Amino acid sequence: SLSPFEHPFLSGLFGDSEIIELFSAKADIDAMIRFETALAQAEAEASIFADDEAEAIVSGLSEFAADMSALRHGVAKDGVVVPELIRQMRAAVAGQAADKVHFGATSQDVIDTSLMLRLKMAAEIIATRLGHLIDTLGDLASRDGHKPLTGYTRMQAAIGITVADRAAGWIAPLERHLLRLETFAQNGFALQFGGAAGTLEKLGDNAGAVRADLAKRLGLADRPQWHNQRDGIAEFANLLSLVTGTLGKFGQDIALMAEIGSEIRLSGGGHKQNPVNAETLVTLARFNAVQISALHQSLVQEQERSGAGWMLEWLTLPQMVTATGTSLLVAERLAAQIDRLGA
Amino acid sequence: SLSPFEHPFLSGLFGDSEIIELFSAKADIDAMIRFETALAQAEAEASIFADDEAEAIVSGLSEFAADMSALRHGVAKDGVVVPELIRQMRAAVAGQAADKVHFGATSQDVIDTSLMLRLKMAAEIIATRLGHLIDTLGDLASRDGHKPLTGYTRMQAAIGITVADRAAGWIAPLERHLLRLETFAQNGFALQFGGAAGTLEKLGDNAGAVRADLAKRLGLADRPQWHNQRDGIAEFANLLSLVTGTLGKFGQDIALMAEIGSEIRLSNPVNAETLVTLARFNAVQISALHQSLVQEQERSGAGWMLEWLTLPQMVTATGTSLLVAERLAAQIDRLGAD
Amino acid sequence: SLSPFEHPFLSGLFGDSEIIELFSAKADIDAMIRFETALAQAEAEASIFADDEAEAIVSGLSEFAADMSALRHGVAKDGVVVPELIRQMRAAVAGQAADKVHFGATSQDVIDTSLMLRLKMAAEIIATRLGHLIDTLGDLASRDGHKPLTGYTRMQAAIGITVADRAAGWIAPLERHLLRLETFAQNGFALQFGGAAGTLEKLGDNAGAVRADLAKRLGLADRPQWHNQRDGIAEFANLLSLVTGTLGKFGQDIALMAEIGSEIRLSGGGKQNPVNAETLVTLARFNAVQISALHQSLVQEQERSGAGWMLEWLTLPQMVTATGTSLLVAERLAAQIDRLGA
Amino acid sequence: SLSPFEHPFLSGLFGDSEIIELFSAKADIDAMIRFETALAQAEAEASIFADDEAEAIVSGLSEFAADMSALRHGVAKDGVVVPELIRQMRAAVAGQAADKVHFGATSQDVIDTSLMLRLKMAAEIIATRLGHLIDTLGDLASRDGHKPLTGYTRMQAAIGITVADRAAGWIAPLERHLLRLETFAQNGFALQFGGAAGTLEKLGDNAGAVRADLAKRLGLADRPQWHNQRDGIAEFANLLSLVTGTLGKFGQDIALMAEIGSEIRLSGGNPVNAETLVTLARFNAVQISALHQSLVQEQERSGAGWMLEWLTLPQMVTATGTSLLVAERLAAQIDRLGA
Ligand SMILES: [Cl-]
Ligand SMILES: [Cl-]
Ligand SMILES: [Cl-]
Repeated sequence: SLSPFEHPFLSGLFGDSEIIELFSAKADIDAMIRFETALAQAEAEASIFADDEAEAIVSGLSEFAADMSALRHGVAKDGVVVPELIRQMRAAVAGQAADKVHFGATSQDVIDTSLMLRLKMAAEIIATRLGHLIDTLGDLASRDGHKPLTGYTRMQAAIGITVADRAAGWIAPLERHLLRLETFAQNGFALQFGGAAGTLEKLGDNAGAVRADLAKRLGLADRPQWHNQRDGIAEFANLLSLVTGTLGKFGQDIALMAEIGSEIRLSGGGHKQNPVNAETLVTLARFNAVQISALHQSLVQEQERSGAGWMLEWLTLPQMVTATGTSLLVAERLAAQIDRLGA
Repeated sequence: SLSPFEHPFLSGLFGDSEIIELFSAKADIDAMIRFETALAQAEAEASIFADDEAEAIVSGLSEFAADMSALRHGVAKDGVVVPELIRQMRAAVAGQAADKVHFGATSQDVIDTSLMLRLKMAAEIIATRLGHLIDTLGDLASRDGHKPLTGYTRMQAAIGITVADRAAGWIAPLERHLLRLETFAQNGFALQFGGAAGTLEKLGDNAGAVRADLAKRLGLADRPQWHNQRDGIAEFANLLSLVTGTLGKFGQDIALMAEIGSEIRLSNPVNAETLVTLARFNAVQISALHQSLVQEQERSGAGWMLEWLTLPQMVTATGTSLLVAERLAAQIDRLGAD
Repeated sequence: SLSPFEHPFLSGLFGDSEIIELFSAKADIDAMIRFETALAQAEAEASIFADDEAEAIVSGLSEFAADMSALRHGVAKDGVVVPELIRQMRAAVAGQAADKVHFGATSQDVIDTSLMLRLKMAAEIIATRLGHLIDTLGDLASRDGHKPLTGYTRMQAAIGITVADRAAGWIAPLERHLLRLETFAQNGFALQFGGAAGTLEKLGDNAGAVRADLAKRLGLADRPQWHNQRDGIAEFANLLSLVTGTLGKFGQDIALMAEIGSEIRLSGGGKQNPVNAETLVTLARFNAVQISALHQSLVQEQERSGAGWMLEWLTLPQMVTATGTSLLVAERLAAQIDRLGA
Repeated sequence: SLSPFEHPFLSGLFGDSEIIELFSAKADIDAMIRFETALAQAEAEASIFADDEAEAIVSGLSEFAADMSALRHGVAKDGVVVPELIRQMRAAVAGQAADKVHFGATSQDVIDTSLMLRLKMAAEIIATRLGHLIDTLGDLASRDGHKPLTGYTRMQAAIGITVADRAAGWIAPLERHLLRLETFAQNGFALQFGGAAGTLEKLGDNAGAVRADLAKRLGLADRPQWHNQRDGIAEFANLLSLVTGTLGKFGQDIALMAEIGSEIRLSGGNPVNAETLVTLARFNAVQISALHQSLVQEQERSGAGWMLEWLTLPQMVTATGTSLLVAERLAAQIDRLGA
């Protein structure tokens, strides 16, 4: 496979099944079933059609099963999944409430909302891991903290510090990242619902009521459509890379200390002690410091909708969040190997 | 010169002398003067030395202009300005208070504080012009926004919208970036005060007091030393690219509108293209301040210096873009069909 | 899945199973086996051990089946496939010939050489499609080259041009890229044979002779080891982004021509979105981001750097894949263009 | 100033006045003058107009000085220097021969040609220096390359290698870049001459011959216009970065041998140069992406793509100039390698 993150043997190191299944094709589809189920619900709520009309759709989709073979033909002809998906969803709905699934929505609405739902789940996992790592890193500090360390400034031997002083550089920003993450989790995971041209034209002055209700049913923030406004994505991608950068600084520190060898002991048995995990921390930092540029180039999205900037997001964002989760997984592993800090 | 922002003729497009003066040698020097004046006052307040010793530093460095040749030759000897700067700074203070300048401080303290101080002025200017352009664009939205527009999704003509619909996409994210900038400027501009190896080993228990009071006097946040913690710099740089990126979308919309040419009137759209340019510039440059997150040990020259090479041009590109978008808005005689 | 190239549905636009198969574990292992077979042959040729011992290493590996699950645990602990891979390869060899596999070689030697063998097969596929695309675009440029276009400069109408005039900007850079690819293929796909810390300390004075034999046997180039020297990788990745940039320039032109919609006729019934056209711009921008990672990994410190080296693992296959997809997508695009010009 | 390469104090570390001089406004205006001079001559020679007219243009421009203030104003008005420049250049020329200056040519023709003119001189200084450094690192190696080193693989102590071993990862990639720059310098620096939309439509049938002669006088390659074909720039940008990236590897190693401090010795008055090389390497590795994002230049001219090269490329060549200067300072400090 292309990415080490999913590779049959390289995921020995780079793996993260938990994060990666959020970006599985079944996970994506299931959120698009949840979008189309809630949209009918919200429209019945806001008097666009009746309730036994919405129930007809809701239990049609109940258990819907996608034909992955025809969906792939769907992105062949269309560039996009949703025409084919909707086409099958309608065939899954008895009567002529079938005509009314997807009403008022566009392909970007459902795709980006799906993305948002799963980014939300992904950030929860990341936060929990971040909290747990801060604690792990704190446990090291409370064990070895008063022990002396030789300072190193601009690649030279500096005056003596302590273990807790150097470890303040590992823990303190991770703590700030956890704060940034939880601030973002309030507003950031948003309903995408703009319709064909971003004006919700199939709903008139009922657009507001539908958007609010559909957002509530999906556990997502209500803000008006953001088809070309990719700031939120970019901002998110920045904290994903913020996390990898700090962890990479910690990895580089651990590797350096191992090469000098006098003030760290690593473990594995009860022996080569290659700081592979430490090195992999640097690699993941550098990867995400590259990928963040994709997400920023993708702020320039012309007109009402832009495939060129939107697809660059598809190419790159999932690997950024996976870089972040794997860096958390790898750092937690490196810390378990650190048996002594200090002289 | 290498950069079109500062270039003797290319500045007619890319210039922004107001944001650039903030990165001059003189504005850096003056901010470093404000660091050591105030550091002396903070330590006098703390009771480390006396009080006429601080008063000597404060007024000794009141008329201070530095020999730049020697400064350059000092970074040519050291890699870093401050050991020579401090030498001249010491020669202007009479008596034993000359010994006390820079006490407890390192080079990274004075360099990073100076930067934060000038970045804060930079961010105010930026915040103002951003607030202004929201009003300028909002004006065009209420002047012209009743008018029909051919909508365009994925490079094909779609259903009709109005000017007010498309204007929303330019305005709304800018009001988000004002909000993001105002959130950041509460305490994103920090004092750097760590000492040689980030432990303020010269101050003892008094480290706490001095650091709070030195931050107080400079209008900077009191966050514990962040020599190898550059998370906030990267966050700040992200904001800088957020604005350029939104204005780049706006430049792109105006360029496409000019090319089709039946739903805009402009008084050829050089300004619109430059918005796309500056957007992609900063979108590249954001990478540099993320590769500089990996700052090894207690001080990395490698990571730190990459910030000297990239950060000003991020801020200037945001400044300039804010200037250029305003010139573009003034060019717009009409949005919408006839 | 994570990349759209490999994704269960999105592959229907971003997919390229032919190029991607060259990055699958099965094809990677098969290159590694190939390296280890030829290594054994080359040492016994310079007479480091016996021939029917090397011949035991040949035929032992001929039926070899990897424990995929144990290979995984192998990089979990070691960080690299090879110590375990070699351990499974010794299980595949009967007799004291099993002591002689991977003699003189290091972990990076097998990995980098395995990549080089595979990059060679990708580049021959890329170069093949490139030449055919130039030929297809050349047929667009002959059908409609006489018809006039409105010139556009700096997002404004300029003077009249012809279709041939604007087609030259799609075709001429591709012909130059084809030439760049053929040139690179002569030396650029090297052997990696350095040993534990680059100097082939096991081999002694048989160093150069064995490396030459190993290079000839595997159809790669006889250069000294380049554990910490990644300039050829960077130079190749630049080529990958050069192709995508130009095809991006192509796809953007077609996208505008479709928006204005008077000087083009696109076909099928796929509305009528220029999806393939936009995709071309996307892939161009992708590789244009990625190329910087390959450049960040030029700084590989000391005798071997895990940090620099693993960054290449993360990013490089997606560069070759994007370039390969770009050629497919451009080919599909041009097959939808029925008329350029008024 | 915005960049440390030009900075009143920081250029004590990052300065290259000799590379930076090629990017000055004066040295640019000089190049563009040469373009219009050579254009008029090439047009007289291809019989587009008469000798007497071409000579009036030559002698007008021979004592021509530019109004910088009005040029500044001119790009504020037009987005580009040339219209004002050409307007100023017509005033230098007497008679109706003034109408002929700039004939057939467009703003990008004179701008990109000028870039190409100065980049060729950048690349000659860079090649020369690169050859000289290759020598210094070789003098360094054969002085000390019998002395053993502790090898280091993936940040752990490995077996014994010698000083010459490690130095091959320094010298052998720089020798390949010298060859790459040599190769590029043959037909890599190209005359840009296409006209309003790239079709040289003013020149009719004489286009090839005007262009060939225009290219010959300016010492640049004759090739068809590349107003939207920026792969020559991209390739040159790759070369720049390749150089700084190898020098970055060199610096990183030197700093690690400095930190360990047992298998090196530095005459100092430590490893600032060593870290600077790493800085310039990760800088160029950043910038290379802009030049690659600039490959997408739409239609017959794209201001947005084109002006990204304006922002980034002068600093890439300067970083490559400075990295070379900086490695040469560092190499002059190393008195011993090995135990
Ligand atoms: Cl220091
Ligand atoms: Cl901070
Ligand atoms: Cl190893």
